[PDB]
Amino acid sequence: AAKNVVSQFVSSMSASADVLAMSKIEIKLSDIPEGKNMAFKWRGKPLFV
Amino acid sequence: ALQVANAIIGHYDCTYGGGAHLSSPLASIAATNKLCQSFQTFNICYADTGLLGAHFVCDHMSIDDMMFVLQGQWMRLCTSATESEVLRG
Amino acid sequence: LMKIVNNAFIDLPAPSNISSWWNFGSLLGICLILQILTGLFLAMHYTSDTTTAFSSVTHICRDVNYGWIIRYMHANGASMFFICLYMHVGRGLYYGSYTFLETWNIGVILLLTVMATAFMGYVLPWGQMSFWGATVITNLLSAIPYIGTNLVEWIWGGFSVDKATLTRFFAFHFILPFIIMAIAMVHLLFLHETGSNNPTGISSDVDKIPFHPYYTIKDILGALLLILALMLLVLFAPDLLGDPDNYTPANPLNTPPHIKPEWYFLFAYAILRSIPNKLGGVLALAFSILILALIPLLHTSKQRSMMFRPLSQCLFWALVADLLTLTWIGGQPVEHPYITIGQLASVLYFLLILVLMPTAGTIENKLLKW
Amino acid sequence: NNAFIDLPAPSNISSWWNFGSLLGICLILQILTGLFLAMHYTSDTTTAFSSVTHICRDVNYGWIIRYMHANGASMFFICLYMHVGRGLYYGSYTFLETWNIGVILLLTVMATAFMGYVLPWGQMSFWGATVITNLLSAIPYIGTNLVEWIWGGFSVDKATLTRFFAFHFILPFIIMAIAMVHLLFLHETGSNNPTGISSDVDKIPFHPYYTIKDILGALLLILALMLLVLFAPDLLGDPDNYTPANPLNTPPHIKPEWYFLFAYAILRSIPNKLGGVLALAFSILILALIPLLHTSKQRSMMFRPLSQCLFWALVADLLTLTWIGGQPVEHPYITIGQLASVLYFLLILVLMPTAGTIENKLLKW
Amino acid sequence: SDLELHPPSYPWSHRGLLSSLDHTSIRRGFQVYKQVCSSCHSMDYVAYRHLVGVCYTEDEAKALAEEVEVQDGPNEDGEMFMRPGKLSDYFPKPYPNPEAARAANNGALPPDLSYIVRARHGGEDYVFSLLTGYCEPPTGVSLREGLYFNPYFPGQAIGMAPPIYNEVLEFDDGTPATMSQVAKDVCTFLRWAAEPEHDHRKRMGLKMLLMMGLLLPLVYAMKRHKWSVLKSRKLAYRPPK
Amino acid sequence: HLVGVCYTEDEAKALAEEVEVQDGPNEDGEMFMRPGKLSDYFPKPYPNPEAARAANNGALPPDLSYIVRARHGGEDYVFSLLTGYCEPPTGVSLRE
Amino acid sequence: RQFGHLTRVRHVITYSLSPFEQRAFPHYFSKGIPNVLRRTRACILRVAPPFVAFYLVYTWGTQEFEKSKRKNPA
Amino acid sequence: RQFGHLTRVRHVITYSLSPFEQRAFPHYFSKGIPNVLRRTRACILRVAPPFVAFYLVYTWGTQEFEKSKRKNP
Amino acid sequence: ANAGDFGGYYCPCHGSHYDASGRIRKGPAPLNLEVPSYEFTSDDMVIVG
Ligand code: HEC
Ligand code: HEM
Ligand code: HEM
Ligand code: HEM
Ligand code: HEM
Ligand SMILES: CCCCCCO[C@@H]1O[C@H](CO)[C@@H](O)[C@H](O)[C@H]1O
Repeated sequence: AAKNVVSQFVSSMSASADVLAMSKIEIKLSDIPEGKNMAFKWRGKPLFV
Repeated sequence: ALQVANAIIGHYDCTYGGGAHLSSPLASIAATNKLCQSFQTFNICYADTGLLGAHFVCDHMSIDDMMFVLQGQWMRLCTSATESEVLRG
Repeated sequence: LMKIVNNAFIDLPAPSNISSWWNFGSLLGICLILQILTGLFLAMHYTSDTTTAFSSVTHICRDVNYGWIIRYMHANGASMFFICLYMHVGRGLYYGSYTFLETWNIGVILLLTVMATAFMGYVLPWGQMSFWGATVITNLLSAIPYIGTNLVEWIWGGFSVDKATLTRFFAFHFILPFIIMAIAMVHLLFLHETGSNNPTGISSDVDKIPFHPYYTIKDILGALLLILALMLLVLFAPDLLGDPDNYTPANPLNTPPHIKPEWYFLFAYAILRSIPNKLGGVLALAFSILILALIPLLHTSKQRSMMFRPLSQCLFWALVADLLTLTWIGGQPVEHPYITIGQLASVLYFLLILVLMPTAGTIENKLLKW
Repeated sequence: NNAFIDLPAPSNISSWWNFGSLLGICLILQILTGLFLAMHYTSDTTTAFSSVTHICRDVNYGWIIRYMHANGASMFFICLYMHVGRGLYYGSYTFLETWNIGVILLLTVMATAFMGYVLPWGQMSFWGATVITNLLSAIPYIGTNLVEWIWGGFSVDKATLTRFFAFHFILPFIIMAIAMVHLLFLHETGSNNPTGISSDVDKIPFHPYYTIKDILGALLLILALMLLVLFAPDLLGDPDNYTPANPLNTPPHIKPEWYFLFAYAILRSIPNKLGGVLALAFSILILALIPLLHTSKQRSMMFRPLSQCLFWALVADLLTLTWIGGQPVEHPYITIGQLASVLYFLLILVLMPTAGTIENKLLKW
Repeated sequence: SDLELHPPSYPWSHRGLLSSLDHTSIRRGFQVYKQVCSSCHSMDYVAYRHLVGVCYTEDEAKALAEEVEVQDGPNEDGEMFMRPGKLSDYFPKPYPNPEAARAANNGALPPDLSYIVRARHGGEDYVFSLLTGYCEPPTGVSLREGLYFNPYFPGQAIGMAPPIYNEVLEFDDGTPATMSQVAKDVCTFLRWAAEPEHDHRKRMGLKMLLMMGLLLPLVYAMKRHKWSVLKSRKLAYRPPK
Repeated sequence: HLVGVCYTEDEAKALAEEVEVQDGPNEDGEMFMRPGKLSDYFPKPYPNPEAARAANNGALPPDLSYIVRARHGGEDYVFSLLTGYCEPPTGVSLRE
Repeated sequence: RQFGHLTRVRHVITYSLSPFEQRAFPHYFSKGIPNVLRRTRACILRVAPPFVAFYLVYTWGTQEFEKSKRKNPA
Repeated sequence: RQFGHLTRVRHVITYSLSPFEQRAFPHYFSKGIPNVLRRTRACILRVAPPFVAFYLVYTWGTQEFEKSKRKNP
Repeated sequence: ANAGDFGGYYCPCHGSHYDASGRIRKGPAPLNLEVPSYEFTSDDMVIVG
């Protein structure tokens, strides 16, 4: 009983279901001039192209 | 072996010259902390049974401490008797 | 580290005969810890802005892992808290435990603080009951002459219940339980000066047993039964003791036609509703709780407990039946014949405590020739 | 009473002994201003920063309560560092229980202030939450899991801000309970004094002597706090936190709150992840080792010249590390910081214990 | 009028204490919400991803989400745009705000349905009765245009026209779409919408009952063991005399 | 906020009315424009930063409510920046 | 309050058995039921009446309420 | 720890005056300054050097830093 | 981007220098910046994830 209870509480702190709903991102390359580092917000973090 | 064990814990009374320095932890604690007037271990034998234990005399406020230390000593002998205290016994 | 954990628990002397009615003190301690634990975890996902409060609660119940069980455990735990509180107070009245004046009066403060705490928590999800409960209860203060209205607006942070209200209520609801915990520790310290009373009302100094292992195991058994009752509610009927109207977001333009208080406030609401006067109802409400502080001064019997007092027992159960009547009436519309039944029940409540019981006490004394 | 009024106290404790009560006052001040700010603060990332500006612009006197809370946190650390310094210098650490609880208190206050700084969700709030929680990622095998669990996701976000408000809200009350335990252990022995010699032959009652002296100290604390709040509320703060959090960009001259600069300098001096984290942890936890490193036959440093010189070298070194923490990771700061970091541990682990032994020799015992 | 007609108790297959929801029925119920109710009622707290592993596979749910266009943006030009829906999107709202909804419904407001079953006394018994209970006004009752007589609605005058009837939609599994069948399935779906934790709490409840059936008598045995020392103790009074 | 600081209540009222702000929904569920009033915040020049960057060759004009507290040097910095534009030194060539 | 300082007791002997030497449920049903029945009987006349009264007031009031909500031919 | 049970003291006499019979600032400046000067001098050699070192390291490092950022250091 | 001693990237938090490949070259970082899964599609587009 303690194991189940404790793990359910601990689990409530892990990423909630909405946070896990991830997908892919499409990026238009013709907008990134040569020499440029473009930053996008993706899956929570910065994505450099 | 029970007699040896009982000799390790021993006996004691307020007139013993030993005091704090007595070898038996029970006698030593009892003397320094004034836990009892006296105590004695015993091994009363009968044909196929007997009474192995101790008797003590103390102030009304020292019974619990006496019992605590006495039982702690039996327990220590069960799990941790040392060669040197056993040779002494 | 040892002592005061111990001589304050392990070798604590306790009566050999306290019954199950003495289990509610530890059950209240457990309800408090439960509320605090589930409360903190809910607070890790709850947001107090009116635009997002209701939403954050549905997010807890729908998307946070096990968020639903923590939420319904908190909601139903508040109900268990009151069931235990009322059993605890009843035990005290029946057995004359109130003669421990300090312990008793601190207890009265504890009851009031838990009521205020539960009130504020109910406001947090910002559903319809949340909003109108915040409106009505804070307005009780408007009965205070000269400054009443000013006090209300100050509490609200404006001219009506709004964002400022919800945000401060989250803060008040957050800290109050910890204050309750400190008050309860004082509750216990005063009790330890005397030790517990027992079913007979007779000193038990000639027959004490150590709290451990006798009451430690008995309290654990009680704790298991409390958890069973709680989980029967959480897992099989989580909304049974709740109100459907709070599943509707707050609407400041419309008060639901059959609005009614949380079940544990129904008896007091019935009493207030029975008096067709603003100040009069507020005073009757306040007095319905504060009268508990008067019980000790109303004790007339030569005996502490009601165990050996037949007449007092009959009146005691009439009081309980009466509170049950007021609870039922509080759930009914303000129509005939409920308006009259409630007024009689309200009058009967104060009559039993202020007049009938003290009188039964004296009569019993006479019958025993002292 | 007897926990205050007739509490026996040394007749000679100095102003260095005023910081304990001042810490109590800093704690009460933070709790009072904190609760009032919590009455108007909202923890959703969409509205946190906004609610703080709302407090400062529209809540009656919201600005003074806010800046008193921000600057109060700085006063808290000034007092904490003075309090610890007094303890090291006078050998107060020999009161082991009191001292170790004190170490727990320091760590809890640090953790508490860290989380509060995240609440306004400005740039420093966001990157501080990122960096500090990531310290846990140095833990082998499960480190990364612990971080995501703390964050409630794969990066600092809403879930993080909301739980941090809750943690920051309750921790100070826990600190208060721990501080009461701190005092209870102290009361078993009573206070140490500048001489390090038992003062049982000359005790005076806490009231009225130290009650009035503590009040005078409290007045000076309030003056320092209000000089900051009314004349320079941003002096000890960072301009970058007036910029809302931007997860796509870490400010180029990002630096920690001033009271964390020395530790940050130490971590930055080691070009290894686990090594830097271990040095950081150790720079604080080493306080727990001080008692075991005491070699002197005397408790206080009052009568120990060599020990005093090394003590001030340690303070000057922490001042050096504080300065370095505020400078870019460039030459010659990289090397000065490495030397200062090494000197810190060397003074505590080797030079001071050695000075203690030499002094004993010179006194012939 | 102020007279009230309370709903009877239908024997829902999820009514029992250990009875789970019928997931095929949840699935058909979603088709009803989608095909019929969604044009006027929002369901703001349910997303396509919530359907996965409940009544649709991940791919089916994705396909369902892509059947709609949702607003997103800003793009790099600072403008909003439309895109096919995805699992993380919440069910599309039929109106931008309550004012618009009222405008589109003769002034009445179709409430959000995410919690309708928990937000109404009688729950699905009430909703099923309302949907299948429209009838002619009794003699002497005349409703303003825009209102329909429904004995189960408070006051009996509702702003919603009968929304379902035989063949109002076709089910993916060929189930005959009679009005009562459609009502029964949408209600089952609405129960799940209001209480997605429904099946899990009951499974847990079963485990809780079994564990208590074990722990309660065992702890009780432990209680009696310890207490036996006292329960069988014997006293004797031997005063000097 | 300008009232009693640098403008009277009526002057500020007139200032607010010089602009149109969005409000709504009305009873038809639609948004509409109206003259500004004292409770309105200063109008934003762009609906979002993307539109701002787009309108400014990719650079983002920061919000100015806290710019002085958000920059080392405060107004000394801002004054120096505004009055300090000059030709690039020899050897420096900036992108358009 | 501590054992050793509660009160004065003289001439009382107490005999007890180790829990390992005895049954935890001696005559549980054979003697427990009779005792439950006895306890129940001893209190019923003090506990039940008020609740019966409640039941009567409850049923009477509820019925009177429904009756008042109908068929009033005028 | 309570007065009455702290420690053993014999043959010590203590004479005191009521605060109402005496000055609160006797020779405040006339004797206070000399004492401050004495205390300041007695510690300076132990306190100041490390801070002087800090100052030197501080000025040296800062200058070295600037010099390194230009064409001709 | 474009800072540090390798014309790659410079992390201002504790001085980690990366090259234009995202590889860690100097400082306390233990690993090269993560390379996510991606595929170059039609047009001049890249889908990451
Ligand atoms: C628009 C053309 C509608 C369709 C299609 C359906 N509903 Fe509806 N419903 C509509 C309105 C405007 C209202 C408001 C009625 C009022 O007078 O307030 C409603 C209301 C409901 C309710 C709430 C009833 C209550 O007790 O308040 C329910 C339970 C309801 N509607 C359910 C529902 C379902 C499940 C539908 C698809 C089968 C459905 N409605 C269609 C407008 C419209
Ligand atoms: C948060 C609320 C409360 C907690 C946590 C609490 C806890 C306790 C505990 C642990 C005990 C000892 C065990 C027991 O006898 O039950 C006790 C005893 C007692 N409590 Fe409370 N209590 C609470 C509320 C109250 C209230 C509301 C009252 C009465 C107005 C009250 C009155 C008493 C009294 C008089 C006793 C003595 C009981 C006796 O020995 O007969 N308590 N309580
Ligand atoms: C005496 C203890 C407590 C009581 C009686 C209590 C009571 C309540 C009640 C009745 C509600 C409304 C439940 C509902 O949604 O229907 C509530 C909500 C809430 N409580 Fe508590 N509470 C207690 C302690 C705490 C503590 C200590 C915290 C947080 C540190 C807390 C946090 C919350 C939160 C976040 C909510 C909103 C979410 C929700 O509605 O479930 N509570 N509380
Ligand atoms: C929330 C933080 C803290 C509070 C409220 C606090 C409070 C106190 C108080 C009230 C005193 C007595 C007055 C004094 O001598 O200063 C004291 C003494 C002391 N504290 Fe703390 N403390 C805190 C943190 C710490 C820390 C971080 C340390 C050291 C790591 C510590 C170590 C000690 C020691 C050793 C003493 C005995 C001092 C002596 O008698 O010389 N304290 N503390
Ligand atoms: C050990 C005591 C405490 C410390 C050291 C502390 C420290 C801090 C720090 C450093 C900040 C950042 C301030 C800023 O720059 O804006 C903060 C923010 C805040 N603190 Fe605390 N705090 C303490 C206690 C509390 C308590 C008890 C509460 C509330 C119950 C609280 C409520 C807040 C709130 C709501 C904010 C956000 C608004 C703001 O940034 O001013 N704090 N705290
Ligand atoms: C333990 C069983 C107590 C009786 C449960 C009834 O509970 C009541 O149900 C009503 C709906 O019928 C709710 O509106 C009300 O708030 C609730 O307290």
